[PDB]
Amino acid sequence: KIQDSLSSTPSALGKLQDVVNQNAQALNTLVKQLSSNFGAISSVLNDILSRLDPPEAEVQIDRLITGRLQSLQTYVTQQLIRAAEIRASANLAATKMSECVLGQSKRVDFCGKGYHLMSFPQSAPHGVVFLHVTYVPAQEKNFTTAPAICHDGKAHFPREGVFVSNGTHWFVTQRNFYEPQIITTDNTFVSGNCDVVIGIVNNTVYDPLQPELD
Amino acid sequence: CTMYICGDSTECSNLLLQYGSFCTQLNRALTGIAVEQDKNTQEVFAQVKQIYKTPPIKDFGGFNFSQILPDPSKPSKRSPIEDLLFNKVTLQKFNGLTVLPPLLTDEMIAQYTSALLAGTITSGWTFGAGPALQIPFPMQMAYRFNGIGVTQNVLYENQKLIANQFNSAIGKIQDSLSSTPSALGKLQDVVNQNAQALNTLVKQLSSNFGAISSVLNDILSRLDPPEAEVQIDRLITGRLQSLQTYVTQQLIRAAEIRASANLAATKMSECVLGQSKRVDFCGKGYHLMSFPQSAPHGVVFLHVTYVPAQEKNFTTAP
Amino acid sequence: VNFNFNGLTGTGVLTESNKKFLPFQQFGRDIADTTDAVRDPQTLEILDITPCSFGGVSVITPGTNTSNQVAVLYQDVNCTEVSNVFQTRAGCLIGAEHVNNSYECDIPIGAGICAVASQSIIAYTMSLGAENSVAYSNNSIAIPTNFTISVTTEILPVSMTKTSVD
Ligand SMILES: *[C@@H]1O[C@H](CO)[C@@H](O[C@@H]2O[C@H](CO)[C@@H](O)[C@H](O)[C@H]2NC(C)=O)[C@H](O)[C@H]1NC(C)=O
Ligand SMILES: *[C@@H]1O[C@H](CO)[C@@H](O[C@@H]2O[C@H](CO)[C@@H](O)[C@H](O)[C@H]2NC(C)=O)[C@H](O)[C@H]1NC(C)=O
Ligand SMILES: *[C@@H]1O[C@H](CO)[C@@H](O)[C@H](O)[C@H]1NC(C)=O
Ligand SMILES: *[C@@H]1O[C@H](CO)[C@@H](O)[C@H](O)[C@H]1NC(C)=O
Ligand SMILES: *[C@@H]1O[C@H](CO)[C@@H](O)[C@H](O)[C@H]1NC(C)=O
Ligand SMILES: *[C@@H]1O[C@H](CO)[C@@H](O)[C@H](O)[C@H]1NC(C)=O
Ligand SMILES: *[C@@H]1O[C@H](CO)[C@@H](O)[C@H](O)[C@H]1NC(C)=O
Ligand SMILES: *[C@@H]1O[C@H](CO)[C@@H](O)[C@H](O)[C@H]1NC(C)=O
Repeated sequence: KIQDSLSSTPSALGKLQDVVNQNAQALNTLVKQLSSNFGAISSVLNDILSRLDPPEAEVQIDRLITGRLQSLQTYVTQQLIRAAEIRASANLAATKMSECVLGQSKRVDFCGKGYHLMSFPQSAPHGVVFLHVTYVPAQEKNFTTAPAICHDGKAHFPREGVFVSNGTHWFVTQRNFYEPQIITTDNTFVSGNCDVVIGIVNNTVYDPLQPELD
Repeated sequence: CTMYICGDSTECSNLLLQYGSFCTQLNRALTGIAVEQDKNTQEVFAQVKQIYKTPPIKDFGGFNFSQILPDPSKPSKRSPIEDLLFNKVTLQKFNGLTVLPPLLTDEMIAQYTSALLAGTITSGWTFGAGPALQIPFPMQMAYRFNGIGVTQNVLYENQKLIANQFNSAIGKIQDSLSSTPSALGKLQDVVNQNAQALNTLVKQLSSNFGAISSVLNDILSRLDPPEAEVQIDRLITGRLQSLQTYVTQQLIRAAEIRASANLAATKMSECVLGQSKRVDFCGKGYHLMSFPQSAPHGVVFLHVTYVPAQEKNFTTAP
Repeated sequence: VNFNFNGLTGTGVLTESNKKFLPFQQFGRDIADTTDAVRDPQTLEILDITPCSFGGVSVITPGTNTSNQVAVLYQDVNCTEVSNVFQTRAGCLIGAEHVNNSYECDIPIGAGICAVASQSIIAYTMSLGAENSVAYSNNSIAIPTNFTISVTTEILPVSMTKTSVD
């Protein structure tokens, strides 16, 4: 789908076309400034040297020098700022490459929408394109929950996952994918008692030793 | 560029025209900054594809958010803290210089922060990764506790104490912001710097730059064109140099604001939308959760963190 | 009007004022060293000078590959002085029809309003996304039952053409 998406959605490469366009526009205006007089009798420096004597040609040339030197300084300053912006983007790209392609990132939305799984680098003219493969949870289901389970007066909390009910039966499941498991002593742990937690339901917790000794 | 440097003078306009593209490149630079400012606001606040809304019943396990959620009784649906921030920072356009409105109005930005806060309250970080999955808020905070190496039973056994501490800290935040000045200096300084830059740019119009008089109309009205033209060209050059200085300073300041906006968007994504394991990235302590609040030309994050308290020495062995 | 008061010349709108000039002062200036008001001679009254309205003109266009219809935005003038005309807080946009129902923003105008659809250019308040509420309770959790794996593309520039000027 990525190929069709980029082949059919224009502006998808806008972040690189805009940098190319900005540099072309800055260079085009820099060239176009040669047509300006800045007060000189003519924008063509060679024709003034070919028609004016040095003692007076020098004033016209000095005016042309001042105008072109300040135009060049403006171009250079804008290029220095644009270079700093591109450098910041390149540093971000290198950080993304290291922490998305070379590893796996736990910092949310740094490597695309979703829970980051892995990434793919691709080169592009004057840039890089990252293909981020992410895990996105889909169709959710409602379940009734409780933060802890009272068994014989003792309060049980899940070691991983949450307690959920389908209305009639209680199960333990990991938060990021519905997978109901029976509540046992090996997926739950004990801390305190039920009379302290304000959210508790009374259920039974199965101890594999019960069936192993019987 | 044309109205600022020269104004309503055709005799002067003809001299301004001999400098080529300077006015179009300064308008290009200023439009570039204006567009990136809306990009900054969009990237920092518009991180949610949908507008989430909090339930009408605030049964959040004892956690009191009335100080960060919008107040339906107010004329602009602002939270108490956000209303205080808009009332704490305090913020000229007649010489051809105008200021464009932002694309996102304060009401719309407030609505985005309300959506982010309602999402974080009702679904934790799940609304950032994909669809918003409701979870009871005490269970959400218990998982956030589990994320920093404290077993979730610590929250449930201490739920009342935790709720009271959270409510007290949130209450303290308004008193601190209302009682300790300079707290909003990071935004007052940017507002002041922009106002100072515009005031200086306008004040430069009173300067002579070597001309006999700073007002173009009296020199044009009293001196003959063959000699007044030189004084006009000198004043145009000085005023154009002033405008170029203003534009360059704005380009650098815009780069600074862009870096800050990128940091703010990163903090919003990795503190508000999720939970950060990055030390001291989301405030001092072990990060639990964050709350965005809008402010004039900025964002304020309320970082809720877990800080170890009284400690005891024990003898150990590996 | 183009005024000339005791040698101070300029262009602007002269209006009545409530600024109490002292008997010895003839014109007053605002911050930034510019004239805010002046005292007329012959009648000794205080006139405020507000520059007559001006502002940039912006063109809203879908593109020459779609239609040659355009809309014109007058940013900081009112248009009740020199086919539909809609006043917005960014200025008055002429040629775009104002539609009450919101959509995703396409061409940004300002102050929350964006603006081609249904064979014409329209102007509207931008939507922030679909409105929904989460079924929050104190004992209900939504848990997904099926992953989907998605691939997203993020494009970042790294370098620019290495130009050099002698
Ligand atoms: C300047 O001279 C004019 C004309 O003499 C004055 O205008 C007159 O003022 C008197 C007193 O208020 C009125 O009764 C007349 O009707 C006015 N005439 C006109 C044609 O307006 C004016 O007041 C003088 N201004 C001064 C002395 O400051
Ligand atoms: C999880 O979602 C996938 C698709 O995202 C489901 O796979 C589809 O299953 C139906 C019926 O079995 C087929 O008609 C489709 O062609 C399948 N699509 C794909 C892309 O394989 C899958 O069945 C879902 N599983 C659950 C438990 O909901
Ligand atoms: C959970 O129940 C609420 C009850 O109002 C409902 O709106 C919501 O759609 C349910 N969740 C799912 C995933 O169907
Ligand atoms: C809940 O799941 C258990 C285990 O499959 C099943 O026996 C029970 O009937 C289910 N109840 C409902 C209401 O789905
Ligand atoms: C859940 O909320 C309802 C609302 O009244 C309340 O009656 C019930 O006791 C609550 N349950 C828990 C476990 O907090
Ligand atoms: C759970 O059991 C205890 C005694 O075994 C009882 O006092 C308590 O009320 C029960 N829980 C509920 C919700 O009724
Ligand atoms: C939260 O605290 C405020 C005062 O700070 C109080 O007015 C409000 O009723 C409290 N909300 C709840 C649900 O207790
Ligand atoms: C602009 O037009 C609106 C509506 O006609 C009016 O309320 C407002 O006063 C006008 N502003 C100016 C400066 O004329």
